[PDB]
Amino acid sequence: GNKAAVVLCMDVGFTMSNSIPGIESPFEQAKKVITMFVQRQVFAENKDEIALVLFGTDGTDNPLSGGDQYQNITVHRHLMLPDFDLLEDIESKIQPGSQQADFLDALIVSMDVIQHETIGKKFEKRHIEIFTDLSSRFSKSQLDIIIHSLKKCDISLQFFLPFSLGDGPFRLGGHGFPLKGITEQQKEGLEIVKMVMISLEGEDGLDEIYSFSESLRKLCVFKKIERHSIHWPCRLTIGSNLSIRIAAYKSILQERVKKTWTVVDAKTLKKEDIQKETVYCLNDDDETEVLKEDIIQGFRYGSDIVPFDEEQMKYKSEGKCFSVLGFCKSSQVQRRFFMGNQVLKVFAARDDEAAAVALSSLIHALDDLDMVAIVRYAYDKRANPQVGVAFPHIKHNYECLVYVQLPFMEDLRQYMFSSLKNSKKYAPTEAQLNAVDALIDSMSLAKKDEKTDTLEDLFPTTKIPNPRFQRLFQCLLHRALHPREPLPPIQQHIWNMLNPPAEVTTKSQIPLSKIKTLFPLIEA
Amino acid sequence: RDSLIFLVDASKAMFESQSEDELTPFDMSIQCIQSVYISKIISSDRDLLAVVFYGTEKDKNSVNFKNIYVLQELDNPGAKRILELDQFKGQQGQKRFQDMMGHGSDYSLSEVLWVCANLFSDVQFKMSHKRIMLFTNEDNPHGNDSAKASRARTKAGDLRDTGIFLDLMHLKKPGGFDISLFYRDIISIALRVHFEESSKLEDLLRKVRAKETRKRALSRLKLKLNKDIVISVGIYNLVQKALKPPPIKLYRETNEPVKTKTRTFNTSTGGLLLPSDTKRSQIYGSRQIILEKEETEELKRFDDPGLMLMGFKPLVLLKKHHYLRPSLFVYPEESLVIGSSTLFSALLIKCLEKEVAALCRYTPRRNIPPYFVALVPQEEELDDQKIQVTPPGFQLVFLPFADDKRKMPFTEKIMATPEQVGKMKAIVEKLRFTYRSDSFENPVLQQHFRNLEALALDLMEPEQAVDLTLPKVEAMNKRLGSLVDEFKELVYPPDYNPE
Repeated sequence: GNKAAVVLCMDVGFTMSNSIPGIESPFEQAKKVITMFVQRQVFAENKDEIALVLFGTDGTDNPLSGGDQYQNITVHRHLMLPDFDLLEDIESKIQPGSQQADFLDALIVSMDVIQHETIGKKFEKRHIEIFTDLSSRFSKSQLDIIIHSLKKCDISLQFFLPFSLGDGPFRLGGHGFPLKGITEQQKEGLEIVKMVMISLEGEDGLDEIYSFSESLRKLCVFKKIERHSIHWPCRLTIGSNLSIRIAAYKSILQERVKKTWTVVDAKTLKKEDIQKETVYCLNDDDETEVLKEDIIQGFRYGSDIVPFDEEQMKYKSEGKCFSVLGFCKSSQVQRRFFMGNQVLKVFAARDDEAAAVALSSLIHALDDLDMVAIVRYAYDKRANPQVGVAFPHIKHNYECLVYVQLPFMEDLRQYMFSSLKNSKKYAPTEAQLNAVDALIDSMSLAKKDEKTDTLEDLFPTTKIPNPRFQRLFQCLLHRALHPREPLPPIQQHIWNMLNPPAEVTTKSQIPLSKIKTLFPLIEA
Repeated sequence: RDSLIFLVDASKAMFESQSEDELTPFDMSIQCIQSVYISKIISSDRDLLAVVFYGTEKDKNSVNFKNIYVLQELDNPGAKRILELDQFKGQQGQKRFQDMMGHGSDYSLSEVLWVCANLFSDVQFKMSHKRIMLFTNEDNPHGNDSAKASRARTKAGDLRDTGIFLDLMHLKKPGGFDISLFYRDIISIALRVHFEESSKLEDLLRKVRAKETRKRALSRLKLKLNKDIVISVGIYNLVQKALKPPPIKLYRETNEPVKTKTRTFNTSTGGLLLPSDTKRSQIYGSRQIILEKEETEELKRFDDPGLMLMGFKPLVLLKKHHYLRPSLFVYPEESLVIGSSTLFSALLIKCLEKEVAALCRYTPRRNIPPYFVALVPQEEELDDQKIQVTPPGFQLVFLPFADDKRKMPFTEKIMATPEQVGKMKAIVEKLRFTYRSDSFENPVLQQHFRNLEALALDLMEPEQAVDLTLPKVEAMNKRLGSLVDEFKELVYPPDYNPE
């Protein structure tokens, strides 16, 4: 909520220069991921202090070089706010090495970086990564110290590897090496990795060991320093004697860019030399200037018109309120009738066990009875009241009321579309059934998992990060590093992470041909 | 534009409440037309709303036929027209109406339709639709003379022949209302099983609002299965926040529309700037980045503009609290691509039979970075009155991306003992009701528009709207009784501080 202190630890030993054709070398993948991280940590103008530590080099640069220990530990950039020096370094002047380094020594070095450099700096979170292929031998002695200072210096971790924890053209960042296509040293390293991750986080550790593809299509690199939401306190009241003291958070709040394209003169490249003049004249012909004193504040009404106690006759509300109207079956609060550019999750307030009991009772009663509250909601005294459905949502980890605003009668727009199923000019042919059914069975993005019962989704498109952000950040970076050259085309981990797994396309190739042969389309 | 003629029947029939609490069908008609007028003023739509009566004694029209009173010629709605129609609200409203408009006067539908055609004749604006929204609860108005029926039928055929639609919003007649007798072939059948006899206000009001508005494609796109197989659909947005329309500042003295230019010239020479003379800039720290406007609107092209199909994930995976922004509605526009409706019908049928969406990638227009949308199928819903309350087609859902979905803290999930859940089930069941989509109506819009209407006729104080969205707290407490006390002593300590 104030600052984070990240410490990237790239591996660049000779093993990661293993550039198998068709597959990105692990080194270039690490470059791609750290470009993603630092781009979105500089351009979004976050205040996170990154320190890059590069191991695998030929030289030595760290506070632990003494005693001829910690070779190939080059502290490329100590803890300071990230700038464009780093983003030029990441792809111009950072190159592989011929050594193979002890990444546990890299962890101990990074731990030293954070524990020392962050002495005069107040940080809320301390985070660390590693980008290793795990092809170096190492000694596990100091492991005892690692953990023995990790939790005691309050430092998280995250591990990145060229292979997952669970073939064909390796679409980087796509939606697919084999776990049996690795070496024994890699397996031993991975066992140590899993050991430390468990020792830090229980079973939740093995969700922290991401691939390099998989990290290009997730916000996993940011996952552990993301800004905490803001608790909106309020009171969910039924009647006037059932007041539940709750806190609501925003959940699905669409994300857009925070810098607008300032306009500046094409030659002197300044803004103040421009101004915008919006003066008032008669809009009809005979365009005469009309002064500000000649202009007053007026509303239309069908044909008639009104000018404009007056300023003070604004509507009034009864203050911040999260009260109920009345509960109704969850088969009548459809989803096509949601408004508002947000969603809220309503928890019972913190430090209120009784309030939690009450809201949990409310949630469970709603879920068992199969029906949802239709509450009224007003952000603060100066807000437009709105009625929205608050419907139950119980996770194994927490219970909450998901709020979504609902329409009014003067928002909807009842149209009348002619019937399709009842239509006669589009008679039901066997083509309908056979062709479209085959197509649908092909392109399914869900498969029943290894346990034949439960359903995994191949392509979880609520989990990709927004492509426009990395496109924009690539282009801004490129113009900050190549001022004389045009913008690049879109990268390939992007164009891949916005596409279905190739399995889908391959299986669907033939049904599509059937459709094109069978359903004649012709434009006018 | 679009002109519509509420062609009310003023005969004796409409004034005959069928011994019930409901309103006399003329009164439902007037409350309905007042509602349509106020509505068409809420949206700031400019369409034209005429009110006509037939079957009365007096007449105020163009050609002065018998018993045809054009109470308002084709013009935009305003405060005066709303108040004039309001004068016929309630029993006293019928009383006033039967004073300067005697009921029960013979007529001929041929002549009234000719009058309406002439109402359309005088105007000259390019109006896209012309519909006469006849209100009648008489199955065979010409049941006593064949010649009158023949001329009426020929006239209606002519009106449809000139591009005038002829609705029929029949009302609740005793013994039913068999449209087959006389009104079989008067209504422009663009099949289409007709509505039910409107019984009370709300049914008629919704049928009117569903027959007057016309679908406006929020855009027209191509849904693409591959490089080649492309169908052409229309994205209609069926719901959007109707904002309190913004003020127009007018010339102070004469109250005329005014202009608001955008003149952006140099602070040195004064010459207005061609867009080619300015580059788009952005600053980060002490560093600055400059690039041309075309290259700040083309660090975006991902797709052509349109829906391009990508998979069919079953509906169970499309969660309900993953809502990003209001959903749209995709329906085939078979005008462009001959045969698109057929394949769309096939896809909807067999997306329904298999409970499976269609996850696509949606780019509204050129130079926009796509979202991932999910076309969730949905099938028609001919309600108990034969309205269409859930039209056939692919609802289009916007799925967030991991930058959107925020991550919330949590404290240990505490759950209540099923005793408490049972008592809250009791409290829950004391407040049940049947929410229906068009139930509540905004406070701010209605309050502000009544404020306006008061200021549109120089009234002392405006009509404050009696709020609906408030909790009916007194009645609702009296409904629960002592249940709330039981719950409170169950869960909260004796010395709890909820404030």
